Amino acid sequence: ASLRRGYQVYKEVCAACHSLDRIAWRNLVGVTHTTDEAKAFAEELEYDDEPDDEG
Amino acid sequence: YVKKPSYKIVPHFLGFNIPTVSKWIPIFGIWGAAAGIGALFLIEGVPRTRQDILSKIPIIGEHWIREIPASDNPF
Repeated sequence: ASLRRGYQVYKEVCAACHSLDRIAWRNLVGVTHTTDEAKAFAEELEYDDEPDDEG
Repeated sequence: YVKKPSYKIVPHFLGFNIPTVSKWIPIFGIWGAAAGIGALFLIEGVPRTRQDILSKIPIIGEHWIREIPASDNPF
C-alpha cells in the first residue's frame, strides 16, 4: 500500500525532473497495480513505432 | 554304488546365469522405482510435468493446479 502511494508521489512530483528508465509498466503489475490499471497508464502515452511503408 | 557325480552345466553368459540374475530382478525393480521417483522429482517444476502427470494424481493432484489471477499477470 505504501509502494502504491509512493508511485503516486513519483508520478506527480519527481517525474517532472527524474526518470525511472529501468522500470517497465509490466513491473507494476501485481506489486502496486492490476494488469488493467497498468495497461491504462501505458495506453495514455505515445511511443515511437517502426516506420510506415514509405519509411 | 555311485559311478559318477550327478550334475549339469546351467546356461551362462559373461559370468551370469539365470538362478543368480533372478535373485537380482526385484532389486532392478526397486532401482527402477528409485530412478523413476528421482527423475519425476527433478522435473516436477516443468509445467508440462504438472499438466500431464502430477495434476492427474487423485487427491494429491490439486497441489499442482494453480492459476495466477488475470489481474496479477502482465503476460
